[PDB]
Amino acid sequence: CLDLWREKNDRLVRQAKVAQNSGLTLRRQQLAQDALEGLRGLLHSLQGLPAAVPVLPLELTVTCNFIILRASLAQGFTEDQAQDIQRSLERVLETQEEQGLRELWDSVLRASCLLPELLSALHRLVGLQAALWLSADRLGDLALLLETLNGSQSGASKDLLLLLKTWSPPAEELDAPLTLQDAQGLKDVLLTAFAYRQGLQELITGNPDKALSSLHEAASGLCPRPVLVQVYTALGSCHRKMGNPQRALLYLVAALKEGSAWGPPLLEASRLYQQLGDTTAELESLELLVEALNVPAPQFLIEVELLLPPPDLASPLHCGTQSQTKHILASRCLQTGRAGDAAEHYLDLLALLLDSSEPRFSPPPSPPGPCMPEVFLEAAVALIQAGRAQDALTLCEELLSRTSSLLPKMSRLWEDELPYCPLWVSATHLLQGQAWVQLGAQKVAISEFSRCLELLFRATPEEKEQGAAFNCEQGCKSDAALQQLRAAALISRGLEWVASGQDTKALQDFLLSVQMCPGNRDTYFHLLQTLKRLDRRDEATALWWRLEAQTLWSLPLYLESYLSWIRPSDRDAFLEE
Amino acid sequence: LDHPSPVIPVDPDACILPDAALCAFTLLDSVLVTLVQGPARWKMQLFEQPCPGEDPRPGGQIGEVELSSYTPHFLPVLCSVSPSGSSGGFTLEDALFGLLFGADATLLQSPVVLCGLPDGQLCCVILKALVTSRSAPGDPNALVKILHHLEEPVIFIGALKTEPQEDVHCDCLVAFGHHGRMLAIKASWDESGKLVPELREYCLPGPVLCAACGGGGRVYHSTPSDLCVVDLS
Amino acid sequence: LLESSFIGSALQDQASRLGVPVGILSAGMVASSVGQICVEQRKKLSSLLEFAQYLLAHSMFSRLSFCQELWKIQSSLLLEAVWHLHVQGIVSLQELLESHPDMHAVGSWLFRNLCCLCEQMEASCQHADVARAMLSD
Ligand SMILES: [Zn+2]
Repeated sequence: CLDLWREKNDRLVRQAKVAQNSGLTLRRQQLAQDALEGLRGLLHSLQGLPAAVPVLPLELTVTCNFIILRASLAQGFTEDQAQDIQRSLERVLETQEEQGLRELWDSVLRASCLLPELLSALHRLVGLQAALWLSADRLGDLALLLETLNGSQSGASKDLLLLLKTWSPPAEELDAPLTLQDAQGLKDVLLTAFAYRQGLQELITGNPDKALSSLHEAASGLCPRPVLVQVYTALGSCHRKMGNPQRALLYLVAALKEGSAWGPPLLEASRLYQQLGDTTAELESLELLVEALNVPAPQFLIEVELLLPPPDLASPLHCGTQSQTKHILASRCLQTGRAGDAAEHYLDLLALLLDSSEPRFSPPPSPPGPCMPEVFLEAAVALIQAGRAQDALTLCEELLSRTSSLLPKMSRLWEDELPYCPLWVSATHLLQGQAWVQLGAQKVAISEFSRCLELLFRATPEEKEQGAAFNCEQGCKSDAALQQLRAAALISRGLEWVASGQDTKALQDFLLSVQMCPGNRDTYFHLLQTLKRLDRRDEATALWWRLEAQTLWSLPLYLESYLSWIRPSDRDAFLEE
Repeated sequence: LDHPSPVIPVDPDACILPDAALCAFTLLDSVLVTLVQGPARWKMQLFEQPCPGEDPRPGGQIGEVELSSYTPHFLPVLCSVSPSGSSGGFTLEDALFGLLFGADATLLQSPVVLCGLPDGQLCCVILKALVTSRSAPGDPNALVKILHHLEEPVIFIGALKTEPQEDVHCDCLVAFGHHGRMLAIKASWDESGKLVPELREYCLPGPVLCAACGGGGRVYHSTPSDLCVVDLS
Repeated sequence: LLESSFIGSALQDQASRLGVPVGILSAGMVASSVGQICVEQRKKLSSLLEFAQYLLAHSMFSRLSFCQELWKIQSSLLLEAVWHLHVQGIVSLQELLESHPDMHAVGSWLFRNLCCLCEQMEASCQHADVARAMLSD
């Protein structure tokens, strides 16, 4: 009977290995699920008996070859495999000599120290359960288990990597029932995976000193070229944080050469050149990144990939999408002042996003980033600083033509805080307006500044009383974005009052913006220049002393950009006079 | 259906995405949506489906999420809903579409896929906004959101042409329950010069056992006793 | 070079570009970096010499061209530096002095350096230890 059970285990392992080496995307997973049902049925047949000693090292090799092929297909461990380990462990406990896995392991390793001749299978089971606890982020008790496997007098060795190095596999694995992987093949994987995760964690928590050690450890030994890339990239990051640029570059070069997947190196390249101020190459690198992200097999075995965590957003290994990136380029292009470049980039962003109905989805920048209407604004601010103002209007019009159904009906206009309009509307009227300044139309300019101002005061943007949809958390609610957007349109309109020669009305709007946002100084500049034109002394000095008494947190980009656009260079010169 | 005794076995060649753990799935144009049970977390995915008449393939999965919100007889259910301008799903009206999902999906002209969950939670996700990779995992807290929690499981989701005065642009959104809370939803734009949603948690009879929609705000549903209709129009 | 096996591969790359034996470039760059250097001077140097030890272990260092370039510098070079070159087995003091053209110039420089040294030994004991050691060598 155990002849037949072992022949079956061997048969299904040979099937699985044939599938891993050969086949196609279907036939692979077909033969894998065949073998998986086989191992399931055989496990149930073996678990039916009240196990003997000679049935036990077959049952554990089948348990391990079942959990292996389980996690290989699922592309992840789970708690069903923990309960399978528990089943096989209570089966080892009830043969000779219940509560939970930690004490079960302690007792089972005490029983293994009685030398039943299955320790080649026990070390493999420790490999799988250590891997489960590793993917489940249960590093503390893992140390306890491997500490119990080795001497208990090495209990002061809290560090997992020394402890895993000391953990020997026990035998050369003589003719037992066949297996998919050996315990040392699992040990190598455990080492690199644990080292890598510790190093990455140390990096994100700002110890890129300690990180080098752990990551060089991931490099030395079993490291698929794909993981080698990510190691070197993390090193780029660490050296870049230190201050050492050239070593950083070195690692990145190696990553590019070895890699078929060079998203992340160039992102670090970008952040690197950003530290130096090598603006030109920065934008060059991001242009390469775009083209790179244009271009696009799973083994029935436990490789390292399986045990690596998903990168965070804080990591150097988070690389967005083409769309999410091209947005990086244009945003970072636009804080420099390459409006022309910026503009191209933005149109290409917007082309991708809207025109995609037919191809694969190219998505928006995620909701830690700006919201999709904040992107149409960034497009427009770029287009104005180009001087493409007939385009900066086919933007603001397209936008409010799609979202009309949303916009407030402004019948509160007749009935005159209570109604609701989100800051991106009031802002589309701001930039629709400044586009008419570039074109030369005083009338429709002052129109649009007034319409912006009416939806700033005779509506509230913060009516999150009713969670009615999906919505902009960040960029549109900030009390910052309110007080500075008020100031913006008040000055924007004040300049058109100055153009017409109605400098009393201009004084009214400038005086209001001073009460509004006293930490702009663009406001105080325009006001004080008007007072210096008309009635300087007492008013001006009263505001001077205020400024010196007074003496950017999270402003949205299209607004920061707009302020930097309108502000005069001869600002401080005038303010010290 | 061409398909080169009147019984026919399928060969496993006809298998595509042998995911094995998949409970629900729906269809858009050129895009395929599954929704797959795992540990605690259920994950919606999104694959291609080859637009050329080739070998019938999945493609590469475009993206994946975890419906973190759900931790587990009743299968959950999937309905897509495209907005006006842009197929076996439903179209809503621009007012509504903007009302439920927000500007983003309006601006993208992005289909939005409603999952009904055994919990009774009725969750939408914007599809555009779900394209990820190994480098780039989807955050569910961002990316999946939750309309309204019927306390009981879901049976049938649709939408209706109230005020009817093949592609009809509907103005109301329909759920149903097992025990028989319905929830139809509407655009109002009323009493504050501002758009508000019109919720209506009715209470029908019994176990509800299926549903459908017929022309003109008429929902053909079934209890254990009887096949009964409701009018909203 | 002012900042290991990576740095070896970098010099290999430069050598493949310029069609030079890696030894000449390594020695030249090392000598120019020593001239740049001339406490934490000592630590930077120690690390540079560990890397030069790697270069010599991998036979990627021409000692004779190194001596030649060192006698091209001849002005920035302190006695401490050249004693550390000697003690780390990088260059023998013998091979150095038997690779300069002007033997008289070498003599005069050593005279100056040792005359300064024997005053320097009366500054503090911790400097005087290192001074006494290299003086005895
Ligand atoms: Zn926003």
